[PDB]
Amino acid sequence: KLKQMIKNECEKDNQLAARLAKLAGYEKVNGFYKFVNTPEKEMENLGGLLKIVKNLFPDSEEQLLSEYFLELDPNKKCARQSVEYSDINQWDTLTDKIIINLCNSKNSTSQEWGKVYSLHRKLNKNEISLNDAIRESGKCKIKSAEMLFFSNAMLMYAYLNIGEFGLMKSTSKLLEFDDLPEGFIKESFKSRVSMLEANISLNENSLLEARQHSNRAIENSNVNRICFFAYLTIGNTLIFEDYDEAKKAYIKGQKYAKNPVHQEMLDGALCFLSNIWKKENQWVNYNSDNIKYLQLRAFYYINQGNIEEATEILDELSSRDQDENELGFYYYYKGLISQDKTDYYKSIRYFKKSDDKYFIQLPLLQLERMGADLELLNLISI
Amino acid sequence: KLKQMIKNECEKDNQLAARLAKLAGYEKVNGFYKFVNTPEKEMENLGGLLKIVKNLFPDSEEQLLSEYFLELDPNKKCARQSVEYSDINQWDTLTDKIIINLCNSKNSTSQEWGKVYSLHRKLNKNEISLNDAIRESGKCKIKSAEMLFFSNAMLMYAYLNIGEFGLMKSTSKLLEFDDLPEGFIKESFKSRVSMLEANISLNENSLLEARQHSNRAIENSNVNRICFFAYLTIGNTLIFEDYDEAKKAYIKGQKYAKNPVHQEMLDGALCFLSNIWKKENQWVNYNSDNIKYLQLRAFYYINQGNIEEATEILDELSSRDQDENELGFYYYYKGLISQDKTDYYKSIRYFKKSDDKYFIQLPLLQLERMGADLELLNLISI
Repeated sequence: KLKQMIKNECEKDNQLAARLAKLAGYEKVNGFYKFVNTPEKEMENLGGLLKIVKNLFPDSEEQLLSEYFLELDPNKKCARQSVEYSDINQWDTLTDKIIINLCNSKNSTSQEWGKVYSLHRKLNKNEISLNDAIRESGKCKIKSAEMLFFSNAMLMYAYLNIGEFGLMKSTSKLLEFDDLPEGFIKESFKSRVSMLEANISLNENSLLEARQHSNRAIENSNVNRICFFAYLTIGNTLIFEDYDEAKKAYIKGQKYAKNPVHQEMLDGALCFLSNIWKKENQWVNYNSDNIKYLQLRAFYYINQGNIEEATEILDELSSRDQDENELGFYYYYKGLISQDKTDYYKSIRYFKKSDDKYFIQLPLLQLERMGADLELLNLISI
Repeated sequence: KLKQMIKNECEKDNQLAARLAKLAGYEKVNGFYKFVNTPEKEMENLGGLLKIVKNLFPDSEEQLLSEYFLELDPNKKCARQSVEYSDINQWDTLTDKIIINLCNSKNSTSQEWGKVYSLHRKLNKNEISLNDAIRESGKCKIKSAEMLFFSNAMLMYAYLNIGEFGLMKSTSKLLEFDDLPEGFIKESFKSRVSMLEANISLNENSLLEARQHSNRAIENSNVNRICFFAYLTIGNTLIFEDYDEAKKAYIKGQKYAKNPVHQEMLDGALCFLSNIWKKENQWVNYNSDNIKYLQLRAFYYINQGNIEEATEILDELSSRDQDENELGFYYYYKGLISQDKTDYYKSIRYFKKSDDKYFIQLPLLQLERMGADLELLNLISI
């Protein structure tokens, strides 16, 4: 039991027991041990316990909490908190198990949370239509403020998945945080919306706004996923300004990457950065046929003059299903090889079609080096 | 009563009765008369009545039919046809009355039509949110193909009002025209969606597609508003290509401009077109100081050589509340006078802020003749 494991760690270190008891709000370690040893069905709120678990077992919280959450009473608030914490961490297996428990519950609020998060997950897997999710959300007769919030906030992820940034923005304008009571759920939702708006701002080349939202997410959250994508976003906002500061933010994201997917995203960010600034690149991915990491490897080859290998990778990519943004990068690299302006023109057209107001400067800058009118280039960028 | 009015026109002219019988789809005049003598409560299908009324009393069509539609049996097909005809003509009062009659009907299909059109009108009046309309449409028990079509098509209007052209597109991908039988309803829906698709094509600056959608709408509609705006769209797409073809489209739109607003739009379009191609045409005088009329006045002065009076009009407009698009035109004309590239840059920026991918050609064309790089200018236009 997680309860006894917390006490056993604290009994071996008096200062650790005192600081963790103080973090949970206790002056005496005995009341703290009683709190953490509360039977799972009798737990009232997860917030403090989640703080203790994250402080004590940072590398094993998914497993311990995977066992702990499944013992909560599905009819009560702790289980709903558990589904939100599980989903924000992207613990999909646990999240779906908890969703089943919440749906099979006798309590209407738990059933409502289970149905809304079930719709959220079906949208994540593209197993339901967005309008079908709106209608099904209408059939749930959503009563609680939280779910009234989340049944709308969840739409932002799908709109992001289809690149409908406008409908993201409008959706976020309907989110009234004042309708939410203070506590764990409201802070979690705050971190979510902070990250979403951070990526919205970065996509519009509003760097200060993106940094604001990212920093606020870091300040309100200790969830590894949130902080990882926050430092990833900050570093992304620094790509064309300062190599050392961008790299420093990226590296700050390292301690928050807990799976190889986020690790390869971070390595890819540093690989793109060092390719951009022609710095020492330790992050070339040689064990991937992912479109983006193949693109980054071809970029590295181009910088090192290995044009045949880069052109081989790009030839393989031409038969892959690259989306329009990936095609903007793709024709940027083809232009780096060919030095033909039409490739930079096509790169620009694909960055425009993907509504990317940030990385479109890649070909533009290259057009600027080749002696293009800087005013015309500035008109193209917007 | 509309029945006797038709017979009175045909009473003394057997040839008129024969061509009206042909127009209504009857081989023999006596079938036409039996149709026209049908009591409103006994009407099953509007058939050729709409063509007859439009041909005999085009200038009273709204009034007469308003008394006629309200006497129809709400349980029958001609009532649903009537709600569509009234709404596509934008006879809002009549439309809402028919919607009340359809909702209070005892026929399941009529109730469904009344509910769907009620949601559509609530969306027109901004009395319901888009997601609320999606949900309530989920509650409307929609079974008929037509309404299954219209419940989706009506969303395209709402998405158009918020400038969400992507969702528009996706929504139009869900329309099953094959589920609609031939007849008035399918023709009307085709005109609706064709105009909407024309708006999508204009937003993406797809001129050929815009023209083809406009032609489809023309082929499926005899409503003056739809045909007028379709020909206006065609002429607008032909402005920078062929003077004679654009003018031919506008002139075709002349016969459908029955209210002074449309007529003023068309005269302004012809004047603008002659100004673009620097052809001497005589000014149609209106009693207005609206922004676009004064802008046309300054343009005509610029082309006629009266540069000082054009500067006077532009000085007058500088104190007026010019829109961002209108500011694009404004600084375009100021560029024509000043020959300063900065005026054309401001015009470009205001056309981009107003999301105008078409008339942004005005400063671009001027920058091109001043020796600007053409491909860069093409990149500015997208």
